[PDB]
Amino acid sequence: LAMVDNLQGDSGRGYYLEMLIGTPPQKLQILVDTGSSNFAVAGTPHSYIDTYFDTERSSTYRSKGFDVTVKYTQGSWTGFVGEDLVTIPKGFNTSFLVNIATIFESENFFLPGIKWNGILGLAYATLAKPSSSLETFFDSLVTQANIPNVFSMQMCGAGNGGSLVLGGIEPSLYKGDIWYTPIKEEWYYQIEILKLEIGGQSLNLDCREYNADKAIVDSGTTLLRLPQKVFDAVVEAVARASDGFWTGSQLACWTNSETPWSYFPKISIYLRDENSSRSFRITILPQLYIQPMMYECYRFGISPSTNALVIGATVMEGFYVIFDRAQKRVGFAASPCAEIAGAAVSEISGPFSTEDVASNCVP
Amino acid sequence: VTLFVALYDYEARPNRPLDLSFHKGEKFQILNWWHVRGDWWEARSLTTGETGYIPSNYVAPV
Repeated sequence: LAMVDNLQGDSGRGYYLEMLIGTPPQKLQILVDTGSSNFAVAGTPHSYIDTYFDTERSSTYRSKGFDVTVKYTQGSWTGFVGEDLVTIPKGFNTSFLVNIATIFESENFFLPGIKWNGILGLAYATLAKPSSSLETFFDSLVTQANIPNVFSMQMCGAGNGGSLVLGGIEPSLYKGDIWYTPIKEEWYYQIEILKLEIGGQSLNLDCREYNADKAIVDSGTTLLRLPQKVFDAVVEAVARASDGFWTGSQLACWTNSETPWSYFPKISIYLRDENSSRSFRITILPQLYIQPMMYECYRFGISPSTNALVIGATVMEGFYVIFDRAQKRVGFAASPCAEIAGAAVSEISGPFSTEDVASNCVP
Repeated sequence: VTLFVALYDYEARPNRPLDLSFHKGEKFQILNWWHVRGDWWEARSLTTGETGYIPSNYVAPV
């Protein structure tokens, strides 16, 4: 059994799902985040948010008697831990008792322009704060509804929204064969990265550096974040094939609507397939890494990171990502909605040899 | 494009603390394009010298 629910927003702002919480149900905008394991909502009125969840107005709310503080890359919050019923409008007819965190104090979490007022943690229990004992939204959903431990994502923000399938895969949301990469560490959605290619030419670095701290797939993060040692080599490689555009301090505008995508190369990521001896390739065209702002101005959609390598929403906008938690694997397939007016933005190919590639890349 | 010129006079709402209030013709410097999310950008006014969020539709490139 699977719940196919429509997602709102884009890669920039973040993909949000509509949720009804408590009795009477309160309609809230919840951001889908695969890089976290906590289902948190605003419990008090705040700046830049239209609505919040009032626990005192809900008759089904049960306070667990404690609160938790969760820190992010740029943001932090402290919220009351409890449990209430959550019903997804267009999805399942029945309501489910899940763990909920009601934010009372926050620092740089609710930012301007952001349409969501809540966060949906879809990663593994071990990451969930306070501890792994606090059941994640999906773990409670799998137990109560008896649905397969698999959830899939389809992002369509080319420049309507998206589709989040909770309980399996919908074959109409993809084209071709699904290429599966195994989850090495069951915390975030860590996948093994072996190589990186730029318009045919490949940079040389120890494959252990591609898995710096962890090489993850995150829906919450906008751009493709690369580690400090990796990011520098990518900048040098793209420049040879293509002023403060590369450092994110400036833009790049191209006059009379002529696309800069012809001048830019193709970025390819090599991921180890389920069969250890073979590996597939996920290619992203400049349409996904040279994002348009506001004849039109364009920004560089690649930023350095202090800790991990993050496969953001910009890369996920081109592929139909499957999060098969039941079989310890992450799926990738070509998406039909990932086309700017017919012209494709993503490319999936394989199988390829790992004979002259190191045995293990996860350090 | 490094700077952005204000097209219209904008008065930030009291319930919006990170929102910059600006006059028509004011120049801005967008801090980081990597942190840009939606129609609201965290810029720096060349007139006041303060850091805050500005609406993208209210500004034009230089």
